[PDB]
Amino acid sequence: HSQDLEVLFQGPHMGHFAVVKLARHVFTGEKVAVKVIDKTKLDTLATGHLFQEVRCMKLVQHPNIVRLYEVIDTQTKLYLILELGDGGDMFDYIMKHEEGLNEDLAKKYFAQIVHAISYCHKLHVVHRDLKPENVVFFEKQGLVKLTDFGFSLAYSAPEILLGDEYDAPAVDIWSLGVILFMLVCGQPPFQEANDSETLTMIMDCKYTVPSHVSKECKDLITRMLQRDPKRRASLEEIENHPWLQGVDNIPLVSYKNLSEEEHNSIIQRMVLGDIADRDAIVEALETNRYNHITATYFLLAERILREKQEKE
Amino acid sequence: SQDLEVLFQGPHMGHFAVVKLARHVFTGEKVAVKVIDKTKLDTLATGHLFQEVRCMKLVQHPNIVRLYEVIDTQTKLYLILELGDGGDMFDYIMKHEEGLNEDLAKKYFAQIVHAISYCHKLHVVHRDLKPENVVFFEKQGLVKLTDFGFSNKFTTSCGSLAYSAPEILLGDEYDAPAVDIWSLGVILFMLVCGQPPFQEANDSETLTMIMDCKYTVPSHVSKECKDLITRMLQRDPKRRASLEEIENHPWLQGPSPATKYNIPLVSYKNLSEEEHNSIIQRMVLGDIADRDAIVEALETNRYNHITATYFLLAERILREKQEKE
Repeated sequence: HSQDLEVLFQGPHMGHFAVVKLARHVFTGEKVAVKVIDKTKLDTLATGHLFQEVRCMKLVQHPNIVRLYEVIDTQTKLYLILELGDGGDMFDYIMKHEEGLNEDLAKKYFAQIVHAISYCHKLHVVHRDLKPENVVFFEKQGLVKLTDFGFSLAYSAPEILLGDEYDAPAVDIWSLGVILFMLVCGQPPFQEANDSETLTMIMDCKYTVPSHVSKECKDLITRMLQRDPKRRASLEEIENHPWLQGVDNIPLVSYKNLSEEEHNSIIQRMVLGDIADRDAIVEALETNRYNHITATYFLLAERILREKQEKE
Repeated sequence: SQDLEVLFQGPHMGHFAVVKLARHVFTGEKVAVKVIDKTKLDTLATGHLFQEVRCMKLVQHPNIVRLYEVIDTQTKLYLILELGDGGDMFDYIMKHEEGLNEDLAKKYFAQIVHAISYCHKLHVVHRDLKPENVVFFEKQGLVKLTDFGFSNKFTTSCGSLAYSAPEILLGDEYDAPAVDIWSLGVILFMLVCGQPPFQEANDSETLTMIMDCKYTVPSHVSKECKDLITRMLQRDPKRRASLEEIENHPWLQGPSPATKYNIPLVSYKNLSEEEHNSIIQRMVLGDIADRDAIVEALETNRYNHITATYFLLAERILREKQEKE
């Protein structure tokens, strides 16, 4: 009765699926993905934080971010109906290029990645698990898109390995730097035999850039992969870096403000939606945290300004 | 209540594939879902279809699409089915503007008739046999039958006119098996000519050609195949050929020995009085039909979800008893 997705997706005739409409028994292009998350392997404190984190995602809308169409809750499991790509992930593509992509082609992929996270960070959305495996091809459209937002050692910023309190936007900037490296060398920037030996390198932040990599692009990598989260680069620097120039709007939250009746409506709709206790919402917004509340606030803020500009 | 409704009928989008992905690319682990609309259906249609679809779950044959699950809801009915890679047969035949080579027709046709042979012995008729309902599992070498004509339909009349028997165009009572036979003859004809045997500009004159049963076979088709076709395409259903004859026509024989595998025991093993009664009692308890209903259907020798559910439950009893042997 209430385990119908369960018998479809987990039954004996067989967690990421494609649902594709058939025509005379062959695939068409009407398709969505479905991701199945195992609630059981998680606590009710953690399972409560997962559902708020993914509900928030339905509000993200960007060409280079994979849309979350629905979340369907179950006792035992959670189902995400997602946009479905065409040519696999960006990690297998790099495996097909053992010494790197040509820089002009790299630029085209990385600009899209950076444009995506740059949009996220202006809306207080933050990926936390940024890997080439989470960059996905939409080949028929000529796009890459980020998927599988957060909530394995190479991609982790070295502060994450220390366990100390993090500034979440800077960890994405690091994970951005590991991605640039892998595009232009076809190898991860920190890889030794022992998982332990590796860890030292990442803490040290000692990597070699191959000689064929241009002077500009070498500089961009050192601006994102520095041992200290405070010295890394904000996105306006990366977005406008020389290396990315030439490669061809921006979120309204960045340069316009809410009216006070507009601001109050959001916080009212947020509490009525059981997003959080109003006190927590204002601590969050004032602390300027990077979590599903601020994100919810700022995505909803953007939908009102977008409507206000349309009327004009 | 509506979780499936949102998956398949949601804004992001009835026959779908559900396919396992691995690093965001398709695999071969896949099933299919056919969605059936129960609205615009009375209560007795909705009741039977639920048992027909329910009894198709018991059919097992290499040449029939497996019906793994049924999932009933208020509006829609969801059939979890076996998914092919290959397309259907009509698109295959259409690619062959002058028919398939006769020894390839033979390979496909022999498979189709083993499917219909297994069905008719277990008192299952297709009622909608046409090359669109023959699917390719070309990774496994074979074709399987699908979309059995269930109570939703009883493909529309403008389209299915070509494939329809004269007696179901005239509209009177009929032997349902003989209708599948007529449909076998039309398929064989398409396999070896890439054209349907009755087709005209007006769909009113096609109707006449079917009633009079006039068609012409290209010269290159052998005399035996030609003969098989005329034994399945008679206007009188009493004149057509039962599956023993068809399945043993020289065109498909050629004298190798026959495998007992994939043949229903119900056709040669007999049942005891206590077992016969044990089925009907399980059927009455399972609320499939009145005991009168069941005894009447078996006495009249009908082909529907009662007699079929009877010979399927029977075959299980025969298969387990044979296992003990």
